[PDB]
Amino acid sequence: ATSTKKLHKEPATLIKAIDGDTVKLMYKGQPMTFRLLLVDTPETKHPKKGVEKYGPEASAFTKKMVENAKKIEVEFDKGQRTDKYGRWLAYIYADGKMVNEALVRQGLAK
Repeated sequence: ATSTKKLHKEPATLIKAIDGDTVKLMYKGQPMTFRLLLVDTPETKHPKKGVEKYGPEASAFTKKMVENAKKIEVEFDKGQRTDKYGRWLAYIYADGKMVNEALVRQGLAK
């Protein structure tokens, strides 16, 4: 049923986050917005609430780590069913560590 395609690693500099999920990404000189997949909930497992209760981790931290690190690679597939050029899947991370992997590991420092 579910076909697992080979997702390659592509470098893209995230300029700024919008609503935590939909974020802009400078893709090989040509920026594209992206809609992450990791959808979880605050204090619960991973249901519906990609934007956990932290505050900046989304709009303030997302692009922040991208401006602090010179390595922003997105684990996005090269066959993501996008609408136009802004709803691409990905796991933007700076210096190896993903924005979500930043402080969401201990409980997003507020």
